[PDB]
Amino acid sequence: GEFAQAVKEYAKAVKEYAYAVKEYAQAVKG
Amino acid sequence: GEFAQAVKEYAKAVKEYAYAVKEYAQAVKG
Amino acid sequence: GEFAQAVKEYAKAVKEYAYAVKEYAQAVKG
Amino acid sequence: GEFAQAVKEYAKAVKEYAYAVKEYAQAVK
Amino acid sequence: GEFAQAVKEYAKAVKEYAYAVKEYAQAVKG
Amino acid sequence: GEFAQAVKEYAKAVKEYAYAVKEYAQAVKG
Repeated sequence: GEFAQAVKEYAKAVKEYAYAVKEYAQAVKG
Repeated sequence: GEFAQAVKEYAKAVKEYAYAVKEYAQAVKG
Repeated sequence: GEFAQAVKEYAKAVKEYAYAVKEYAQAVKG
Repeated sequence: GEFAQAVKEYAKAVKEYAYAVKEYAQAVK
Repeated sequence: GEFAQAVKEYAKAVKEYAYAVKEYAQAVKG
Repeated sequence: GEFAQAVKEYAKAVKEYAYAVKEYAQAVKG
């Protein structure tokens, strides 16, 4: 069940990363 | 100006990838 | 199938962001 | 198993990025 | 098989991306 | 098939991003 768990963990980290890149976009402009 | 737009475009692409990883995690679990 | 096209589309976005990061670095050096 | 190890390294980097971005968004404002 | 080998190549890429993101985080701090 | 090809495109893009980050890091260092 290791691969499905890994892909679930990856989806969560990519989602978090999208929020940080969105915050960086806001920071670079301000 | 131009770099902040590029960060904003990348943030959109990471969010789209996050939804595809989440869909793939569900497909593997199947 | 479906995830493979998502990974191709994400790769194109990472390429584009890389190009923009380099352009922004050249802007700092300029 | 290799992919699980890669995801752990990615999860750790995303947390470090998100903290440096938060601090930066302060350094400016 | 071919899928296990592709997932190992994907693992290597995700790991390489991690290490680049850590470098970018350090640059944003100093 | 298409997943192995997608991973190869992703791995090439990651390496372009890693080079770009080093250029930005060097610019910020003076």
